[PDB]
Amino acid sequence: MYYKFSSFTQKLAGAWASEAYTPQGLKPVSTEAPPIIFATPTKLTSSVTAYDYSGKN
Amino acid sequence: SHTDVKVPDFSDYRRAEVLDSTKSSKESSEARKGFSYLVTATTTVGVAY
Amino acid sequence: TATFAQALQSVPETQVSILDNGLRVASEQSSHATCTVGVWIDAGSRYETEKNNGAGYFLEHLAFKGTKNRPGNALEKEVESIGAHLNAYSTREHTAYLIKALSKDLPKVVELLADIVQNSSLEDSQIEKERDVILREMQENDASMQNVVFDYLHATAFQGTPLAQAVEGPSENVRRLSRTDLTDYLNRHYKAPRMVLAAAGGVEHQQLLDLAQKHLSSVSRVYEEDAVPGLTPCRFTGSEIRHRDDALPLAHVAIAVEGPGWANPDNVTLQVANAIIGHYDCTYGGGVHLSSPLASVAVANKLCQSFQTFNISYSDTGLLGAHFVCDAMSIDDMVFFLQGQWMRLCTSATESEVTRGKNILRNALVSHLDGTTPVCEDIGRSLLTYGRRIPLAEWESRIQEVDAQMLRDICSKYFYDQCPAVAGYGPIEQLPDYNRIRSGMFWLRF
Amino acid sequence: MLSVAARSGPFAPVLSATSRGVAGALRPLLQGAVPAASEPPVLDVKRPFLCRESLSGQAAARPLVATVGLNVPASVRF
Amino acid sequence: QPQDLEFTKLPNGLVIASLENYAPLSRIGLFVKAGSRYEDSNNLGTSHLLRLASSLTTKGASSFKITRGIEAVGGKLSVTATRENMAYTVEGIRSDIEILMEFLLNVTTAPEFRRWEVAALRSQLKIDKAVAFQNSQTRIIENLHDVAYKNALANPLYCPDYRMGKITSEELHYFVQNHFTSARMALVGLGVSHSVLKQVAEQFLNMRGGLGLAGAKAKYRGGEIREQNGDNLVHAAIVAESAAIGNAEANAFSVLQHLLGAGPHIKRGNNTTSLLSQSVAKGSHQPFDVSAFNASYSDSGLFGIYTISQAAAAGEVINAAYNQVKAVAQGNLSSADVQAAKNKLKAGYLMSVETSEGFLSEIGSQALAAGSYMPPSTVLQQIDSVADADVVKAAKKFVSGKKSMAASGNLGHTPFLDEL
Amino acid sequence: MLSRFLGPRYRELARNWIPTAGMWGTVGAVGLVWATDWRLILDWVPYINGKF
Repeated sequence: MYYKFSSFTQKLAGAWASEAYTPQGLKPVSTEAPPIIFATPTKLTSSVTAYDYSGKN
Repeated sequence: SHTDVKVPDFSDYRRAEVLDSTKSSKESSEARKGFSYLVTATTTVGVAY
Repeated sequence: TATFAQALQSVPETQVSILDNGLRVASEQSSHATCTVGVWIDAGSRYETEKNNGAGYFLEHLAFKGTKNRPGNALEKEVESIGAHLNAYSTREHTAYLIKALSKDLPKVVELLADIVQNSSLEDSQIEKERDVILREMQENDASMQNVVFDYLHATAFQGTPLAQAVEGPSENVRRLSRTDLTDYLNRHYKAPRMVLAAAGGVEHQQLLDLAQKHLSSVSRVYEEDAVPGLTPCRFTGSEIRHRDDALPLAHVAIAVEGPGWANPDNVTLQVANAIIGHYDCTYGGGVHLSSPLASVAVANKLCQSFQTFNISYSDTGLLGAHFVCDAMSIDDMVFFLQGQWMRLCTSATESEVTRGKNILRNALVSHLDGTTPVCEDIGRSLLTYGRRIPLAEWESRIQEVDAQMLRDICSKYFYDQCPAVAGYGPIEQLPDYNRIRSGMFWLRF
Repeated sequence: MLSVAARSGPFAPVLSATSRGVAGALRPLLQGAVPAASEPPVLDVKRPFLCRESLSGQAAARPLVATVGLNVPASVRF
Repeated sequence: QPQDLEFTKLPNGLVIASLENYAPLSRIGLFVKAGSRYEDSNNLGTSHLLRLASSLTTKGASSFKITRGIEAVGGKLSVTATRENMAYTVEGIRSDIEILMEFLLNVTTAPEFRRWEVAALRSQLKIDKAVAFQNSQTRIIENLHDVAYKNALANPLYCPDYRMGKITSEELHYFVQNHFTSARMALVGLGVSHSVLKQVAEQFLNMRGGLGLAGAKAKYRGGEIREQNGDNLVHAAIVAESAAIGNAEANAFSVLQHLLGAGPHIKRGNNTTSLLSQSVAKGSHQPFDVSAFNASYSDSGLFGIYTISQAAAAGEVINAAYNQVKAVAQGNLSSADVQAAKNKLKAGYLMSVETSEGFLSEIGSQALAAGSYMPPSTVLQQIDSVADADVVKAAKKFVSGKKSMAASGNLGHTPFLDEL
Repeated sequence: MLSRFLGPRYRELARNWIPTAGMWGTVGAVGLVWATDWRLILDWVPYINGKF
């Protein structure tokens, strides 16, 4: 009704009563979340062990 | 939703200086474009000769 | 009479006090009969570990659905007993629960906020209902292409880091969302030293400090594992995401580069750069006489429906660029013109454009801070980001230090010869290839 | 409480229209854009009726009947 | 503490008001009683193009000079319009107020109104009407005003599609010379002293002196309008006539709309204290929202209910809301809910005069209507001096009066006015 | 008829474009010296004193 955190400025701007305080739609139910299909999923791994120093014993 | 749209890993394609997702960029970026423009520069020297 | 600097000097100072818990209690007093009192918490979607991605958003949903002290809608009735407005938001880095009210009800509203801080009852039927509501509003937010492009830009600009994930999280995380992980998130991310209680308007700092010592005493003060949660830096990635769907009438394209962050002062200079380019949409009434060259070219050649420029900052990182909606048949040309303007600011920034951008930045900085609510937001985000409320006189002193030489130096530092992040949505066939955009990010004539 | 637009609470920007000739420093919420919509077809102009004799017969007196032919032009009767 | 607001009634009828806020930025606006109330059927859409002609060429300042001069100093020029009055407001740094007032008064007193400029501007007004009709509340309130009034308030905010390409410069000049006269001007300024405003008003705005062309006198006709456009939601607005502005019955109707539900208070709230939301929520199980509409002008007002519901359940929502208002009109209300509605109304007005632009809008409106300023404490005392019998009488006036219903959506299950 | 190009903004633009134009003139001079093998210049460069 008064302010909504938006407009790409990281700030509150002026917004309507139906947009700042009712951000959900008036649809009865949520419809669907369709999946994403792909050729072949890539591998994910990290590497942060590194090594140590060298010397006697 | 559009929040399901997720970029897969490129770790089998990235350079060695940007493999870590924890350290920041913009420290080794100038070295990377220095290497690439050095390759471009020596090619242009050769074709100019 | 008074000048601008004297008028900015006459603005009252924000009083800041501390608690034994670590709470930051800050207040700005004006002569208004209303006030805005809010709680800002340093816990966004950046603090999640990819298995609790929608946790803070779902807490924002359940925060107003009853507590242990006030079970259910009676809490809501209390906010409607005094005619108060109860608002909240969640970002990728901050969470805020704020109430606009009068001043005479200034005690109880603080107590109400304290309830939402630390006694949020999480009933399982409320979990299922808010799960349905979250799915409904994500499928509603899919319609707004601007938010989709914003999330695409964040996903492709910070890949593999906790800054790529959305505030609301994926749908599957909403489906399998339990209560134990919400309790864990509330325990480990709602602690006292990461909280600012900010008040703006007809308030007294001593009364607000007494109310925070009464109600907001002993919030957590304990990490519960002796493990302080921190924020690692997020790697910027020059990349490109293109969502092609030709059935949409218009295309939205955002191009960004890596920003400096919050504490790096050249932000202010970069604001002037945005003030040179500005914003435009079709409802404006300037015609071909607009001061911005991009806006004048877009009006004259009928290129874009709208464009805007953004400088979004997070903890030692950020995005800096432009976002435009236009038809398909102009997209490439718009990109060209936009890139030209950036290189103009890298090469030939003149003094008159710098003075106009400084005036626009002064107007924006003061005109934003009207009313109690944006002042309270400024106080909370200033104590969370900079650690202090930066006064408007210091903003005026920082603006006055900018000439054209340091502006083109900063623009050459951040814009020139850099890899951008491109997010497109719609009929984006004529959106140029990434090699063309990366070539357009520098000039052969310099 | 005067200022009718501010007196009506939720219907403040519905009862009043605000535009600008010079853009502000603050960027407006919901910038908005006209989608490329369709266009009406172009038809040849019809005869005006600026005398009383030409208006004779132009008034409807029967239920309206449409007719679509294949190689006959589509007609309508009043 | 800033200085008090101070007024001056000039001999040409102009009312100037100034408050020295010592603000970093000053906002200065001129309020003119020249809305769409004053258009007859032969000049429809003239106020819309006059609203969009705030940057055309004037004497002493061209379009290039106006745009490049306001845009260089960082300030802005905007114009707002209800159905009864317009407001041209500039704002900017206090070191720029001289050229800002020069630009504002040159725009609002003597526009040249050249032919090629309005020929360029008509496509812009078409685009403006399209953007404004992208939502659903604007079209249904526009049709509600079309059917609620038979004259002088059925003229819309936006130019009709048949008039596009037909407004000439001559009728713009005619509208300006009739309705931009000095007896109906309120020049208000926040952040500027009374000496500067007084000297500019006496030096520049002695061009017109008359009262101007008035005498609209809107009348009520009632009825209904249906817009089958196939949306899955159904919007409905059912109103009736009500008292004008500046009366105790207007305060009674404001207390009545804040009792029945006058907008949300909590983000994604359940609307616990709204009576209409209570009745529909105890009756239905679908997403909806029901609010109370009140638009009280200087001679007449419209009060009613506004529902957005499903297509298959619009009838039960509208019937539940109407039966709730009928229950309120019979006397089924408690004093605690009336006290809560009074507190909500007081807080709503005080939040409405919070920011500088809403405060300046209030200053200009009260300066136009009354010539002076009532302090907000007197307005709160006038709110507090309303009995619940006045609320019952206002609800009884709404129920027992003829109605105006505007409906949009899939109206197969939407009831007509005879079935309510 | 170039009196349009007299002003402080054009002077600042030209002042910004002096060093880039000077560097491009240096590139053109070095390119014309190298591609023509001018004896007035390569006899002064210490390394290239072998072909003359």
